[PDB]
Amino acid sequence: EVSWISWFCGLRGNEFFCEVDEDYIQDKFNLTGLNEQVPHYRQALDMILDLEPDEDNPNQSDLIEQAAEMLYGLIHARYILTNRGIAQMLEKYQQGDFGYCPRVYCENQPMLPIGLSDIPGEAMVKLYCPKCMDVYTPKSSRHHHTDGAYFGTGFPHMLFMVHPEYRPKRPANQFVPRLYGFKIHPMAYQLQLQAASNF
Amino acid sequence: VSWISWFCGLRGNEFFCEVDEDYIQDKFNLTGLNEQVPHYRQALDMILDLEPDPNQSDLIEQAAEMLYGLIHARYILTNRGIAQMLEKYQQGDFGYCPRVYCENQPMLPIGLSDIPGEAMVKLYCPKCMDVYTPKSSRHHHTDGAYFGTGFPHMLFMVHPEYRPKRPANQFVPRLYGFKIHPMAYQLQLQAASNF
Amino acid sequence: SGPVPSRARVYTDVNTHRPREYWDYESHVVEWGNQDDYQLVRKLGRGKYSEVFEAINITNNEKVVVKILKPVKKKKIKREIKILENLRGGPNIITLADIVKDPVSRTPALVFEHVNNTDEKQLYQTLTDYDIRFYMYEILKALDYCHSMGIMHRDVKPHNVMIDHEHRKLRLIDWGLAEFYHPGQEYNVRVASRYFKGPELLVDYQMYDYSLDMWSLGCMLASMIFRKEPFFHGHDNYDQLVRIAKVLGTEDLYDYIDKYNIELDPRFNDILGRHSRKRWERFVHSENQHLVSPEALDFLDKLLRYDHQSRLTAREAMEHPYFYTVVKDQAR
Amino acid sequence: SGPVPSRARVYTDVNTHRPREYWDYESHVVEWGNQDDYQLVRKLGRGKYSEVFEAINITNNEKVVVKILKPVKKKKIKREIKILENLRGGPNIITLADIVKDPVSRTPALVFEHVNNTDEKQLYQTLTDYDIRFYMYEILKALDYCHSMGIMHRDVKPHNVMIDHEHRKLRLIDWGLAEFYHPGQEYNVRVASRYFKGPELLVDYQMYDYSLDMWSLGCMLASMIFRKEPFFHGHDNYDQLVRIAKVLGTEDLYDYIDKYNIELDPRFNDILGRHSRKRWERFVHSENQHLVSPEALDFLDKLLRYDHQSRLTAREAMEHPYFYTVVKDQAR
Ligand SMILES: [Zn+2]
Ligand SMILES: [Zn+2]
Repeated sequence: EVSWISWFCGLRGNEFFCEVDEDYIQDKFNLTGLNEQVPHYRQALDMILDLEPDEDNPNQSDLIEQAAEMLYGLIHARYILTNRGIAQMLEKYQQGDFGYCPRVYCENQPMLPIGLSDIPGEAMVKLYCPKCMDVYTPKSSRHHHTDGAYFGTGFPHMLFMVHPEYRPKRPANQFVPRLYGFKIHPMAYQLQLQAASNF
Repeated sequence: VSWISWFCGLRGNEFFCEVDEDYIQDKFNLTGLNEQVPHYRQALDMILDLEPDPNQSDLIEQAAEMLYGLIHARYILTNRGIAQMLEKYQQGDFGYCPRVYCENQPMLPIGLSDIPGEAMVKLYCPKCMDVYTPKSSRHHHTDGAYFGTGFPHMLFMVHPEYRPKRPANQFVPRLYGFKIHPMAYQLQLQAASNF
Repeated sequence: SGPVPSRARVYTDVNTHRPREYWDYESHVVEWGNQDDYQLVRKLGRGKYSEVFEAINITNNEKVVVKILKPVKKKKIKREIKILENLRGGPNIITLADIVKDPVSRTPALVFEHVNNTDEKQLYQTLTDYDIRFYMYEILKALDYCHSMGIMHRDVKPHNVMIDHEHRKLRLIDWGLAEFYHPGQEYNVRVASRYFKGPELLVDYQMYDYSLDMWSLGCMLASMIFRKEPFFHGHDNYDQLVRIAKVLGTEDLYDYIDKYNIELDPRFNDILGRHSRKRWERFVHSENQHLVSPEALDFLDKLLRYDHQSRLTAREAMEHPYFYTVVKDQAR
Repeated sequence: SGPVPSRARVYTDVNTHRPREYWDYESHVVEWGNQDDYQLVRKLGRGKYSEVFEAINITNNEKVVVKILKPVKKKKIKREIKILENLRGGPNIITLADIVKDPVSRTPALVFEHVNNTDEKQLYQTLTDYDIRFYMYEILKALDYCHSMGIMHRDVKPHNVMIDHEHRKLRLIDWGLAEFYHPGQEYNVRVASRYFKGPELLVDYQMYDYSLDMWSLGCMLASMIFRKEPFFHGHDNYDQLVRIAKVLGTEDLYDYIDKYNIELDPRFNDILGRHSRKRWERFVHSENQHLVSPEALDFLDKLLRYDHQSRLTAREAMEHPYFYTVVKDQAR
């Protein structure tokens, strides 16, 4: 039936992932240094590439599967910085796979996946709106378990470095607070913040 | 079960609080609203669980819903209204700010316009002081005018202690460790302009 | 039937002899200013009709007070605007600076010049005897002026007197219930605040005048000099007359409703009873005695009377010995 | 059996007589700078090994070029840093300005001084005969200097020559494959770029030297004057030698692998055949003839030779008649 990579990216929650090319993974040079980051590297890579396994130990097979998922993730983070990765992610962005900006005045600008940290374990995946240039938590909870390190701190920044034509205009409009028609003077906030601070 | 209690209980109407009967029964609070809703007299009757006397019954039901909404928008500006909404905010009934650096600050409902028909209810975060669309689609049909442009602003005018500090941290875009210079966005906007 | 008709002992006909559009407020065309001149700073207070904020004018940057008016019948809004303008410039009267509107909801707001008041409550607690005399005199200047311009305030109370104690500056505020005096006119007895309502309002006697204000001014004075606030502390409008009757005596009250042939609520019959006129010395005790003098008590007694026509006019009040010591200092 | 040993005709022993840490790059301790001095502006280019962005040094607002290096053995990273530093200052060599690191992931980046290049297209196609001469001379200055400092570039090609045509400024860039020359050392034959690989690399002859760079410079010169790019257009590394052999002829090739007793890879067996040496005039046509002269053809012929040792040294090349007219202008 389907490939490991095809299965993984097809899972519920993995909607932000694209499918990495087998060429890229089979080229040892692209995975330099990753053996020092995942347990069971040899066997994890073999699973990712749909290769013959080594099954008598039912929990060891689940430990490899985690390592395969971690390695896939870490490969992904490198892959989407490359021209072809960007090309694939850009396809997904033009379909809105990554969701849309919740800021009202961003008018549903499609967002991109971003990691707040490149180290796995530290934070889950967040979303980057290229219009307001800020970072949001995914609305759906299925995305609250995908490690950010599997996308990286530099993905969206690279993508616009490579395809600057995709960068949207800054928002035409802004929110203006009015009470009974009156704008709120900014002194009203120092004042307020003091009342919290005094409290 | 009271009409008010039913309405605020419906799926989607999670942002509404329950208006006190005192407030409605006092004609002075509803000054001007008879010029804004069809079937005012009958609509008000339905809202107060009073004797009524086809599709006409549904037409009244809409007007009751519209009038309740417009009463709500005046009611939540008052000390007691705020008190109730404040209770709901302390439970997080209105949802939380999706901005990563706002760290799930509970939000308040706000209208972008006070005229009904113009826009649906949006959420105001008191930390970043910006305005967001509700995450859940059930709230994409609740009229903004039933909350009003002035609700959150008033709430903090009345209870300034409740205003959160400005976010301690900000997002810093980094690529391979390097910050992005502001002249990268200017060039990027130029490129997009030529296509 | 028919209650006996009444008329003000002073300024009875000031309005009769003015062009209508002095007192015909329904016909006043409001000239609106630019709302975006004013930006809000903090909430100052609120109330049955309005929400009030401190704000700043961006033209030249100085503070103002913005009284944002909640939905009422346009009639009432024009009434306040006309009176504020008619009296503008007058002694101790609040200066209306501008009128503005929210283009969208069309919510109207009044913009007043800034008044920097002093913890008013927290102020009294140490007002001195001269201070009460001084401020009382200043209220009377406004009250005489507004009466002379044919207007009755109809809501005199401490919340409607702003005091900048630092600059010894006073200003009679909130004219949302003030109305023009026309001899013969039956007015709404639903005015003031239940502790400051005059007997005439409590018995549903409608042909009242400026003197209503003097009763209220009495209730203020009594509160300040005896250190009891509010002085007549009624639980409802009926009970309020009982509280008054317990001080002034039920005699002068039945004389009052006879003199004017006023149909009493049958419900008043059943709670009023029989009470003696108590001596004003009776409310004097150690905490207040430094504020109580004989002149104070005489003055108060000539203000708090059932018969509105036997109460001092604001000008007469100013002539009382109680203010002799003030008027002298104000002879600079 | 076993291959004849070889040695560079020039600068054979410059490394022998220098302190180790000149050439012992593994022992080079890298001194890191502050990454937060540099902020990226746009992407300039990419490679197998690196990603390249123009950036701005916010401490004094200057353009720089940041070569961000993808994961390799640290050995290779030190090798490039040492070489860049050893050659820094030299003529037409790229100035390494700083080295920085991503504190967290530890991705190292080289920071170079800004070079305004113009692109193949606008340049080579449209250069004059003097232009080719001028720029070739300038490449030779760098090549002679780096050889003299005991380093072979090992990846000379047009992408590794920056030309600021406006300022007639040239820079020999990308030393990620450069290596120190030590007489007797067997080097890796997997260097350069297929079209610029010298015969020594294509026959797996490992004891090569600076001369390898001269072959590549030949392939460049041929490409520029004949207007054919790349000049030797092989489909794979084996075919690459056949393309060379169709021009230079298969004799001097079999003479070369005899002279050095080189074991030809069994898959060259039936592939090379027998081809005559073609006259360089043969590649001249109407589009290129304005770039082709007799001096140019003599120069090229003394650069593209199978025997690395019979190729001109960079200094000898500079003495060629081809540059007489340039050297003369250089001396006003
Ligand atoms: Zn946005
Ligand atoms: Zn926020």
